[PDB]
Amino acid sequence: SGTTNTVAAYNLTWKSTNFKTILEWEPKPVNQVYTVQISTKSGDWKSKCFYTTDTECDLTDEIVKDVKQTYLARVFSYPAGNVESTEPLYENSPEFTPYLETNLGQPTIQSFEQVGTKVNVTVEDERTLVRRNNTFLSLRDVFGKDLIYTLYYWKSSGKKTAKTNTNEFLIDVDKGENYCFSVQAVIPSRTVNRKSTDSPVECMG
Amino acid sequence: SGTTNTVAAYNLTWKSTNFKTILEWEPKPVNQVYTVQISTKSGDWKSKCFYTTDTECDLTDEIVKDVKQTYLARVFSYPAGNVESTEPLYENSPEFTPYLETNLGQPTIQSFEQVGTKVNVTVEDERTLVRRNNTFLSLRDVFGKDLIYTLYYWKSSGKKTAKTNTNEFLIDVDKGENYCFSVQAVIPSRTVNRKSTDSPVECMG
Repeated sequence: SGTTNTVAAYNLTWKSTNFKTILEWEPKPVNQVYTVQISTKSGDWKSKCFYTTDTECDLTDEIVKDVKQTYLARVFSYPAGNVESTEPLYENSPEFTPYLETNLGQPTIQSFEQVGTKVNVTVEDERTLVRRNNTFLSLRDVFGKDLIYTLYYWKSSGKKTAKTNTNEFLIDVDKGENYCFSVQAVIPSRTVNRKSTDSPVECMG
Repeated sequence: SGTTNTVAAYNLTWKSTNFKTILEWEPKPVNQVYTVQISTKSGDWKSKCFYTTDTECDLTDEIVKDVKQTYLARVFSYPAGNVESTEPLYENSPEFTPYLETNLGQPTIQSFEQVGTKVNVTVEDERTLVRRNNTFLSLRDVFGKDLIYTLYYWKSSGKKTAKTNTNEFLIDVDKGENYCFSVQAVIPSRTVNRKSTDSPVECMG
């Protein structure tokens, strides 16, 4: 029931970080190919990956068209090769809302600049593939005030912390002390996937 | 006009010998796949080779269904991979009538048996994939009286010849002479592709 040649795809999973988005599924095809389509939750379907043997499909170009929209992908299975193919099989993916679901990638400290008794720590603002006219938006451009970074700092018991909705921190440091720093990205308004991992440590020295 | 991704197939050619039939075409696909269909001249189309990168398709199983029927094949081109595919392209093949067009394969002398002053030369009757109930028909079963073999014989100026609509020849031979033989297949009623090549030579010795 449902052919002799084809097997319906399963375990449809969205892999997404900083809006770069890939749909993955099973199984590695045996005498079949797949065609993946995308649509907004109740919109029309659009084919993106045609008759392929891969088990993943980069859907970044479509999902960035409106990051606050909810998308659905569907994977069809088609017989491949010299066969007697006996309404092809397909499976729909879980819903995906890029703005609320894409994972925050690990941050990077761009630099620190000690100015007298103060230290300015700047966080790298990463480019993304989300477009606005003829430019790509940075991560901070996309989230705006929704994105907050936490700076963890200490000299060598416990770490002090500071927060910001921009890409820099200006802190007061103890004289004659080399401080180490790490930053973490957080979107407090999310309910799931709220934080990134901590950035690699960078120290004054 | 006609997409940005796909190229229509061309140089569609039928390769056929003893009813084993393959359609070949150009070009080696660049970001595309092909689906080949077959039909009787004015009948309905049936897909046989699905979304493939090969540039040939074995159509023997369909054409043997009725060898005196005339068939047409059609090759479609479909975009392949992660692409923006901008009524897919296709090209029809020349007409093909298996019974009148399939090439006669090179014959083989199965054996010779000298019986006193006579020599019986037997020609191999090759199996084919043409079916009749639950058996496959031999080449002689398919053509019947339409198929005639020519025997060329000589000892070591000129060759004598004999003909038959069966698979054996019974000839008179000169005493104290080693004869060499070769056979050729011919369907005199055809207008084109009437003869096979000559079989390898076999000699008395």
